[PDB]
Amino acid sequence: DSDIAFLIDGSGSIIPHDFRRMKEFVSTVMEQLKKSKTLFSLMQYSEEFRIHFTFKEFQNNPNPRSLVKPITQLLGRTHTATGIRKVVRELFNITNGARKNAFKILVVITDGEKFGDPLGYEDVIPEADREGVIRYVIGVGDAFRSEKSRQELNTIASKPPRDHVFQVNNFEALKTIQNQLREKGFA
Amino acid sequence: QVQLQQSGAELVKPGASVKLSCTPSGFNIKDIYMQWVKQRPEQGLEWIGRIDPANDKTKYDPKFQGKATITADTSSNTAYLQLSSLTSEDTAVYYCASEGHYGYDGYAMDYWGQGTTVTVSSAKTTPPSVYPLAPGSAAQTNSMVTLGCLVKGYFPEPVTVTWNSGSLSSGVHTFPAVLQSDLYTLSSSVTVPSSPRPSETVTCNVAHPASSTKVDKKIVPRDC
Amino acid sequence: DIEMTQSPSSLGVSVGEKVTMSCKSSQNLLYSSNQKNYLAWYQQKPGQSPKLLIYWASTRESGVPDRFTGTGSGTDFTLTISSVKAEDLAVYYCQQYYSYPLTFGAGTKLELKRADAAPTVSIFPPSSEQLTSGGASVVCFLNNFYPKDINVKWKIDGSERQNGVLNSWTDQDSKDSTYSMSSTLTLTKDEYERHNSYTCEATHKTSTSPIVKSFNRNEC
Ligand SMILES: [Ca+2]
Repeated sequence: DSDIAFLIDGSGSIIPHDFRRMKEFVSTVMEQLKKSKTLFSLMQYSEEFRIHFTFKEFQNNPNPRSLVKPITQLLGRTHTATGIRKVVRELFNITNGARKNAFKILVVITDGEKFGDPLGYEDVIPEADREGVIRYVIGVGDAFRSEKSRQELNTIASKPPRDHVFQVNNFEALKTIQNQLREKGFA
Repeated sequence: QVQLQQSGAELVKPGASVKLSCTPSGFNIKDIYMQWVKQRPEQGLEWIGRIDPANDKTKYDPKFQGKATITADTSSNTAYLQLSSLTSEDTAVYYCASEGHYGYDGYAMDYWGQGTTVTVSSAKTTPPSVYPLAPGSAAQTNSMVTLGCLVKGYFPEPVTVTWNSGSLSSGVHTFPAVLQSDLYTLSSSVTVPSSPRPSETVTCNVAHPASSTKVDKKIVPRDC
Repeated sequence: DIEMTQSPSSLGVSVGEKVTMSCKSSQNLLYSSNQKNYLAWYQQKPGQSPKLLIYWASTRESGVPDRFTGTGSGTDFTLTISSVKAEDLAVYYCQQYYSYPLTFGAGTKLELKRADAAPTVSIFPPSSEQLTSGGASVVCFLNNFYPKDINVKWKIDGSERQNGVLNSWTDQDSKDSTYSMSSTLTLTKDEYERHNSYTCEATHKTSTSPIVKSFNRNEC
């Protein structure tokens, strides 16, 4: 009864090793959730947006490693809000294998704040709420040390922030959170 | 040792299409964002759009939506710009530029091409009419005298104007050509002492390679 | 769209002087996550393509001398040339690369300063050769003046003519460092044959009174 979509930051600043670390993390997260009724989908975002696999694609090939392996980093700027809209509209759509009456979960992993985005969070968040999309955020690195950067995460995520926001020091620290998130992807 | 090589100058009729190319001779197009910038004669730089040749994803300035189409061919390591339904407003210099990927969220335009001239005209090849510019009968006198040469109604550019087969090089200025009808008009000034003219010879020699024409007009004082 | 506002559009420079150029954006260009200003400066020498000079608002591109210095943050940016060389005379453009559409400034043209000079106005009646073709073109030259800013008024029997006028400006002269302009009033032989007095008036910084040059169709 769960439909998990990943919105992964593939912007320039993420070094190749750290991108593969994030790829490996997503992979691991899917392996650990081998429940016949859990479907996964992935979109990469920067200034460009790419669907790597739909819920339909995943159902027809449930191997997480085979799906994650070919993903190549987009590079460029950060347009988080547009990504969220494109997830809600494209990934969570019946044509792409999205199951109605199944829990809508979005996991956002980002290394920095959105900038130069045509859309704002006020243009995307209410629609995601309306569609019943529970969203989790993993803020990676030093970009999320300020108070204004932290509120961005709290905006991105579902209320309360204490139950939906993660923050890690670096991409190597993603291995360290592989537990408490599994204990958040249940129903 | 690393540069952007662009296609040659273009002359096109209005309503037609034109396709400009850019080939980096030093790196792979997949590893950058190829940009196209428009520069009209006396105007600044106008960004048309960019392409990620790695996935063929593009972005444009809405001003250029419809007009411009940016494509890339990784096989020939070439990026292209196609301009459709051409008007005189499309007559400009087009530069391709690259934005490298250096470990930051974006970057500046580090490499630029030499530029591609694009002229849009309904006009066909036409030779110029060369007219002498001598001062009026009652023009009075000073130590110096200014004479001219009027190069009217030719197509296409360029036209080369010299004075006394290049002997008169100092005190000469040729003004940039302008568009009168769908043809060009140009003028050249020459300043000589009042002692060598009219007593000595002053001739402008104009050449228009496009129409395979050479005209030599001696500046003679006004009839009366 | 972000607006890049460059000031001044033109700048009078002497060799060895210290020059400054302003570039102000309508939006902030400092990205919080990397603490970098998404601003670049390009130099475009005559008849050449633009060249990246400074990026991240203050970082010199490889090969750029220490004489060029970029400063500023968020909105207000400055390019500084400490001791200007002659090779530095070009147009300097600023660009924002924070968001799409990528936008450029109008540019700052550096020109060599020299002593003010009044134009040398010359009027030319249409050639007999032209009259035989049909049309008639009366030509007015405004030679070797400084500074570049000038205005031309055409006067046929007193009434200001606007239609038929076509102006052309030279680039600053390499030798004497002055500017020159040509004005061409173009009417038919018929039209030219209707009136007698033709005048071209030149208005420049050098004099409060305009430089007036005229001819009469009946003057031999
Ligand atoms: Ca980033």
